[PDB]
Amino acid sequence: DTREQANGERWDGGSGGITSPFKLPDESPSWTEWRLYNDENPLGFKESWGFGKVVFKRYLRYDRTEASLHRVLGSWTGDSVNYAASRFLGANQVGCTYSIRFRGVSVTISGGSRTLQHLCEMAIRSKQELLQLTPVEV
Amino acid sequence: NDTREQANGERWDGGSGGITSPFKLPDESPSWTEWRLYNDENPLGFKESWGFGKVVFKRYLRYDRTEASLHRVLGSWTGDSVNYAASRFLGANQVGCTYSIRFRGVSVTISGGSRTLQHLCEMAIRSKQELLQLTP
RNA sequence: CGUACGCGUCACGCGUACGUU
RNA sequence: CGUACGCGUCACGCGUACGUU
Repeated sequence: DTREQANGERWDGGSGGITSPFKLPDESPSWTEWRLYNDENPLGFKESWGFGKVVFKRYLRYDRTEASLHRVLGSWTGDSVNYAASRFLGANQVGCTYSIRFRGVSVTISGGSRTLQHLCEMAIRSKQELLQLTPVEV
Repeated sequence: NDTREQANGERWDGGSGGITSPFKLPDESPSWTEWRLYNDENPLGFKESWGFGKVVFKRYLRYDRTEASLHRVLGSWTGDSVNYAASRFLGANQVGCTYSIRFRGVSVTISGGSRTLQHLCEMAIRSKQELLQLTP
């Protein structure tokens, strides 16, 4: 039940009530904008946070600029993630996961809920490194 | 599968086995006896693994968390050792490559198509450095 | 730490099919 | 980009069985 909600949360845009790890709405292109863009470097990246069975996802446009980098880095925070986790974490430990994919490479951070703080430090760092691997241009 | 089985076994070839491996340092897994003993007196080391398609190699290296040791285990593999070892399995067709490492409850897995193998190595080494430097 | 399996879940590669939200 | 099937795999959470290498 909560799993189906977290899945649909990706499309609640502004409104919504289910606590989420993300602080910026999804930006998935319509199928049309997609193929149309693939006639002209990547539109953006995709990422997801999962607290057990409850997985949340986001596709964010990212043009590789400094401004753009700073913007998507605010997609989530340790706080936003910890707060959302408390709402679905029992007195038990469950598998948690953060995963991001860009320019083909995919990074996945994972472990039990007890290490969530560490998952968050690793995830934020992996995120910036993956998004800054030697520019596609050169 | 066979080549997959030789790769699994490579971990235990101890002293050369003729098989091309992405790793440059010999495994250092503790015997079940040495392990029980240590778990009586944080962890002994960490586990990493490289896979090219289903041809997976692995290692467990002792790590104590000192700059000296960090530099040592950081050499268990290089861009060169990985790429070369990969060529002998390339396959001319794209296959799913991978790198995973686990230390202190946290696991990092870098996944990519053979074409992106050069970036995988970049992300993998950075993930490795960072992960091994996490402190409670 | 090493084998094998079970329940749940996640991610990559290859093949393919649908969708002009 | 989305949603799906198929084949091959990285790996995590929970738990069993087996191993004096």
